Amino acid sequence: MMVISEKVRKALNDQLNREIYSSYLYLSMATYFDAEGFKGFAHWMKKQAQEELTHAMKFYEYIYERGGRVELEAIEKPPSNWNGIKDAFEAALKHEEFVTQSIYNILELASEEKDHATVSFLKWFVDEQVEEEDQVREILDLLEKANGQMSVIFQLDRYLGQRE
Amino acid sequence: VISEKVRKALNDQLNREIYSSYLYLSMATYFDAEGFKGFAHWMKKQAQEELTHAMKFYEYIYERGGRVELEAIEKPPSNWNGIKDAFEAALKHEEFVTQSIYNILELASEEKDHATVSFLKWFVDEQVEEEDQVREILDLLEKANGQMSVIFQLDRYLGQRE
Ligand SMILES: [Fe+3]
Ligand SMILES: [Fe+3]
Ligand SMILES: [Fe+3]
Ligand SMILES: [Fe+3]
Repeated sequence: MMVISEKVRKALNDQLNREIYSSYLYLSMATYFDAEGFKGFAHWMKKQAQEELTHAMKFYEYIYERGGRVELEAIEKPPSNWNGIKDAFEAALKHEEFVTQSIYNILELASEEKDHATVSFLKWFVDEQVEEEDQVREILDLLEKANGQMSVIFQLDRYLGQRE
Repeated sequence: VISEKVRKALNDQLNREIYSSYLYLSMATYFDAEGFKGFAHWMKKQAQEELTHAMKFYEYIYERGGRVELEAIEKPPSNWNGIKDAFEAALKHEEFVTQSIYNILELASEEKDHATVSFLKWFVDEQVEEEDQVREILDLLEKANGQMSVIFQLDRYLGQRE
């Protein structure tokens, strides 16, 4: 059997695939940062790529817990270049704002269908998306306040390069 | 340090490693659907290992002065006719990759890029054992006929990979 509906199985599978793209996007942003000598922003993005894969593999395991199957879809080629560190991090946030709506959308579907086990599974991703967004809002506020003082940007590079 | 054409060769390979990760993830989605968690486990560890491969390439390209551009990743197959057919597919994939890496070793050696050929030589060593690992599992699955008792033995054996 499948104790989840197929509209829900598919929204979950759709979201697993979105997390994979998100992982690959941030790896793409790391390539831009690495090319521009910002090895610390690059390490932050690599760490974030790995995080998205953790998100992806939570959806994977939930689908198999509830008797569905996962289908991997093609992954779009992501952007490889941005105009400045700010432009990249703004793209990060717009994407995370998009991931946040995607999750809200799946949670209303689950709620509409009264699949409340999926609602409670998704609550963890709702909370985490607030960190995911504020993470980036914090970096953007610091880049902004940097003016363009390269001493300050490099101070931020090095500290984001300590991400555990 | 490091020419263009070897960069495009090293970049193209980086993308192939990304796809290999994704291929093995899709094999795991098949073993999971069919109820073989041991096999699915092994494929998930393989997929991880494949990302460390792509990032050894990543980080070497930047060590030696080049840029990585990431390309679209093709949809991989989702289903196979039995465990053995899946490992047959994996072996044809690894055989292709190993050859891709030997092919690049001869390009870098042609233009006497000795530090690249030395890096590419660390690796073909580790790849050939990735080939021979997949290769022996297949041989085990061949040996097994389709005796499900033995299929299950390997599923628990392989499910213990770390
Ligand atoms: Fe995520
Ligand atoms: Fe995220
Ligand atoms: Fe590999
Ligand atoms: Fe491989």
